[PDB]
Amino acid sequence: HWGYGKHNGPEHWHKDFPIAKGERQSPVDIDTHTAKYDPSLKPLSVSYDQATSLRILNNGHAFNVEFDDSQDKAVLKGGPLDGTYRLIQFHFHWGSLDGQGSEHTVDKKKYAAELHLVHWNTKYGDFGKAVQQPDGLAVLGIFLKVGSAKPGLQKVVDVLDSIKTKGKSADFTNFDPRGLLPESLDYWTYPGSLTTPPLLECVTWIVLKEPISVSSEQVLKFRKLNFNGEGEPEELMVDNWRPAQPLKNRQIKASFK
Ligand SMILES: NS(=O)(=O)c1ccc(NCc2ccc(B(O)O)cc2)cc1
Ligand SMILES: NS(=O)(=O)c1ccc(NCc2ccc(B(O)O)cc2)cc1
Ligand SMILES: [Zn+2]
Repeated sequence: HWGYGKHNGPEHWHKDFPIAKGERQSPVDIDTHTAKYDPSLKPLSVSYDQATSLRILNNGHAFNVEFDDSQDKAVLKGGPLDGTYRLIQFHFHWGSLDGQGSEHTVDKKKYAAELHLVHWNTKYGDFGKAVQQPDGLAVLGIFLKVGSAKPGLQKVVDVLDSIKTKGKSADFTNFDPRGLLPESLDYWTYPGSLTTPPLLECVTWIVLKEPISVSSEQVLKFRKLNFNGEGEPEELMVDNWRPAQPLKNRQIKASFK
């Protein structure tokens, strides 16, 4: 019953998921002036050439584009990481208006949306085991601003009318997630959590500095999705973001000067 309404939204989550008030929760605000350049950080290595997308699912919170994670087909390495992390799914968080929607913020600025490419450390064997570990996941976060269309997003936008309501899924083969990346792979990183219940503290966050641009029309189509199931009262899927959480005993690291 958690969600994003007044009665079940982020300020309520702690009642069922007490780690919501934990020591390494996400998202956070990234203060660009107080992030520390870390010369030990390596370039990201994003290897998505053999990615195999399978399906797109409206899960009642967002939509997930799911991948075949039974082999190292689409992996993230390098950066702050000391293992190989398989891509399992990506999804977005977005607003009702262009002035909100991102989870992370930058000098307190919200973006219109945020893309999360979710990867799990292969040494743990499955995603469910990985989320139990302090280094189980690596989530690659990418901000979306509204301006020119993102060509590589359009295939996603166009299928959304077929997964309008909670529990719908559709085929989604042969999608190339490389078309969602910005040019630069400069990033910030810090230890954090899942941003939805169960809010587990298992994520090495890697947030790219350079946003991608999407069109107003693309993000308008995100906002036509529904949180509800078919045959239930229509609740638009908008404002499915958790606000910034206390930084606590963390300093964010920058890959760039
Ligand atoms: N956030 S949580 O602690 O898991 C939680 C919060 C609320 C509830 N139940 C009450 C509730 C559930 C859903 C909605 B709604 O607008 O769709 C409103 C009220 C159940 C669990
Ligand atoms: N928004 S986010 O921090 O990227 C993010 C939030 C939640 C999730 N996964 C949610 C979740 C957690 C555990 C299991 B399981 O199989 O035990 C399945 C799904 C994945 C990413
Ligand atoms: Zn997310």
